[PDB]
Amino acid sequence: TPQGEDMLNAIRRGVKLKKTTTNDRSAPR
Amino acid sequence: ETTALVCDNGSGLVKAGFAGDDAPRAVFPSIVGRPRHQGVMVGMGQKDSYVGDEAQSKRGILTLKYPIEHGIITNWDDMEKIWHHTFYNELRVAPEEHPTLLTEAPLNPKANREKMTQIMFETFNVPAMYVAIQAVLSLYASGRTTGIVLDSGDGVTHNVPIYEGYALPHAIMRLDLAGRDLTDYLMKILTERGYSFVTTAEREIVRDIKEKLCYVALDFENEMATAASSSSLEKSYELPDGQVITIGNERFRCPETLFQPSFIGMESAGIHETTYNSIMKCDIDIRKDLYANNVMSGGTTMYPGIADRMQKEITALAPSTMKIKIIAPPERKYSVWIGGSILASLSTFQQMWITKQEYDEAGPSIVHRKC
Amino acid sequence: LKIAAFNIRTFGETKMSNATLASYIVRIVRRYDIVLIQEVRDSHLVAVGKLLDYLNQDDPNTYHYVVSEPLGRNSYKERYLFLFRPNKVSVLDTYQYDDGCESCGNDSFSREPAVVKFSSHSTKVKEFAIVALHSAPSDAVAEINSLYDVYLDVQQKWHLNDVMLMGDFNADCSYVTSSQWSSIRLRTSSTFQWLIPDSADTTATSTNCAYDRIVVAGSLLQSSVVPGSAAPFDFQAAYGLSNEMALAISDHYPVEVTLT
Ligand SMILES: *[C@@H]1O[C@H](CO)[C@@H](O[C@@H]2O[C@H](CO)[C@@H](O[C@@H]3O[C@H](CO)[C@@H](O)[C@H](O)[C@@H]3O)[C@H](O)[C@H]2NC(C)=O)[C@H](O)[C@H]1NC(C)=O
Ligand SMILES: Nc1ncnc2c1ncn2[C@@H]1O[C@H](COP(=O)(O)OP(=O)(O)OP(=O)(O)O)[C@@H](O)[C@H]1O
Ligand SMILES: [Ca+2]
Ligand SMILES: [Ca+2]
Ligand SMILES: [Mg+2]
Repeated sequence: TPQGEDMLNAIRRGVKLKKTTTNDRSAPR
Repeated sequence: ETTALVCDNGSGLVKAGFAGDDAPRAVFPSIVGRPRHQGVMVGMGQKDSYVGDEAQSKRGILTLKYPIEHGIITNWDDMEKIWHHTFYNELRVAPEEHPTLLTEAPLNPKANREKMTQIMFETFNVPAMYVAIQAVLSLYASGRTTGIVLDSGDGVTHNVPIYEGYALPHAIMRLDLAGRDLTDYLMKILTERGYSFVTTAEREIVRDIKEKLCYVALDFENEMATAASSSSLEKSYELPDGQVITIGNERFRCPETLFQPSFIGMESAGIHETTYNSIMKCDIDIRKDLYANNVMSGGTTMYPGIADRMQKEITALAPSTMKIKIIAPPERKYSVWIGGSILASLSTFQQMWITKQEYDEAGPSIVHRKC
Repeated sequence: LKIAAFNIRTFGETKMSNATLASYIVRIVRRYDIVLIQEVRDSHLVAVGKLLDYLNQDDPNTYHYVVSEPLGRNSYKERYLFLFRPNKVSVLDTYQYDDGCESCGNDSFSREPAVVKFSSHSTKVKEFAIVALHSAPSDAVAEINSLYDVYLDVQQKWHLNDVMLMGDFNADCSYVTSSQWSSIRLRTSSTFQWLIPDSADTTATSTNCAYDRIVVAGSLLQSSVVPGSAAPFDFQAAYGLSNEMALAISDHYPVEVTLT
């Protein structure tokens, strides 16, 4: 893995994404 | 200011957004439509083609193409269209201005992975890109780097085991069955009871029955008995014309097909079996981690009480005293996207991207290595 | 050059699936080089799409179309549909009446009228427009009166005086009494000739009502009209139908006019 173990730890320890609304258009008309 | 892009494209839905949001900016059907007849909408000039969500909304005067089959890209000239629309109309960005992380089916023929790259760098002139395997990202979304994932979207269902962040190719399981199928049967069986599901709007009503009324039975027999004796785990759903109708055992017969492909006549093992089959096909040492790390993702993994059945299924096939743990995060509708956004936003990953120069001086193959 | 306007009760997938009912619609549509079809209840354009399939299954360009998004103030919605023969006429420009803003269309029109700049080399009028209306029965007086503002707009945008205005206006019986004609600038004004008379029966039912209308302004377009060619099209008799059959095609007759 190209710079992997480190990156592997960043994922397990976690990250906090922020709020965007979404126009999910998978409602069936 | 100069933000990365995240684009998870599926059999039925595209999930597109920015790297760092929680939070796809756009979810729209993955269809390209072309006018069957010559003419215009009012105020508007001639249209060559309709992409994504106007494609479905004007279906009837179009011929549609679904460019992604069973998870894999099979029509390249329609898929460019789908990406262009994604870039310029949906996000409203310039591609050359954004690094872009794309997602990919499990067991993606190497050849495809290369097309995606050439098109992004060439048609779209992107500065940086990366391809990640869908299951692998939804696994990150949960906060692990080892585990078993069950992808179940619109056209395909996958069992993908992961160790160290490595997908383990040789042991993947692939059931050629998903939502679209599930919907179909639920149509067939409702039309059996004496119902009309002919119109496009009607054949789309059935789809919301699935998403609102359907659960999985933990025990199927009891559940069949419960519906035949107590006769009151029936719910109701208001069709468009005032007409409401009652729904009974049909509610949980539908999802059950996943465990019994035999309902649509498929000589494939159900999903509990294919998940077991997957595990006892891995390295013996790491299997412990795998039982205690089942992560659920995909549209068709949203049925109230599916995890529970999985929880109480594998117990039967697992060694008698094994630690079966099943994780189905509420946001798992877009678990795959969520993980891509995570990956592409983290200042440590910044190196793993593919450069412009790097594609030019190496080739379309740079992606087998760095991804 | 025959022009027609035709309200087709709940025209949709159910109607087009039925083959008897579809042959007749096609038989009626094929009569015209420009037909406005109203009461299009087709959420995904499948009925529309099915019809054009029938009209263009031999020669690909027998007809081309203009269609609207679904309109209505509230949740009940329908579209206007224009079919024309490209080899006799062409479309220069189309638009939708917006009352002068984004969300003003519904400030006077439940179904925002569609406007079409047709180009006709066969007739005395070279370029003229058609305005389509299917009014709200409970508000026919105002809506029809409002077509006058729409005519002023068509002059302002396209600098055109020659305008056909038509559709199911609900312009009779319960919905527009004699005393109310004076409240409608479209009727009291000298600019407009009303081609379908008041004594006309434009309904397939046992009511005698002049609901569906055809109105013309501008010398060139007025002069082009073949006298006595404006009239309702009684398909029941024309096709020798039973009432029940005629009824299940629609509850209105097309209104037609011929131009030279
Ligand atoms: C398509 O639409 C037409 C027109 O509405 C439908 O035909 C009509 O409906 C049924 C067809 O079975 C007929 O009822 C019959 O009445 C006669 C009385 O003489 C009786 O002998 C039969 O046993 C039956 O009860 C009706 O007459 C017929 N035609 C009308 C009203 O003009 C047709 O069913 C629709 N369906 C299709 C073909 O998709
Ligand atoms: N609440 C719900 N209950 C059941 N099924 C659902 C629910 N919400 C969405 N789905 C199903 O999920 C499917 C879409 O999932 P998804 O978008 O992940 O598939 P995809 O990624 O487009 O295609 P694939 O993943 O198969 O390549 C649809 O079949 C839809 O019915
Ligand atoms: Ca997918
Ligand atoms: Ca009558
Ligand atoms: Mg009268």
